[PDB]
Amino acid sequence: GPLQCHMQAFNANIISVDAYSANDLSDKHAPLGASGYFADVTLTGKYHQDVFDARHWLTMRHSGTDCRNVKGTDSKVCNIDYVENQPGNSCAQVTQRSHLLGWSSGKALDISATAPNAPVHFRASLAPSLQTWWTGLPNTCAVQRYNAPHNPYKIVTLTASGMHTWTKLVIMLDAPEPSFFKSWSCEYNDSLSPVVGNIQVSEDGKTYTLTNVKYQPIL
Repeated sequence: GPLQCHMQAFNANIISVDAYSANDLSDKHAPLGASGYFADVTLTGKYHQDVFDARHWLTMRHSGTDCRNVKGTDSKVCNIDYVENQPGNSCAQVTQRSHLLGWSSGKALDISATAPNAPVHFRASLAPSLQTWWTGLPNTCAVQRYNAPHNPYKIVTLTASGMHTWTKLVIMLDAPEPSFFKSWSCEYNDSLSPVVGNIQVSEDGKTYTLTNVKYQPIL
């Protein structure tokens, strides 16, 4: 399968994640209707070799194709009226899966091949009073809330099926954990390998910031 890498908090909980996903998954030379690569930033409560085996997961997925070619976006592409279907388009969508509550596809944002080349900004943020997670793409229509899980999110997983860069990842904890820095580990596929441009930590030890997380082919 695709490459999955994760960092894991043990006593602290993850309370916020922003991810900036580079626009590099689509192919402007492909025929209409073809798919490209995809990349996810996923939150879970327990460790899993394949994060999507988890009984409950919340993912922020970037797909290298028009949303019309992504199954489960029907009637959920909130900017469908403004983006003509075109080769080189991309799609951004939040999805929560739960073995108890079901498969809940969030709103999807279509991205034009003619739009300025810029990273896609995903955010998932806990509202502790509301006991819900704000999710989606800030300053766009593709936004919704999800109820917090019984087991709070403690693991963030980055998955990609091909070469991809997350230009920026900001993870925030409800309490400091120095071990979070070194919890980085992958389920390797001997096909892609990771490299991180830079990792920083805030003064209070709450906010970890990764710069230029790149999955690239080994051979």
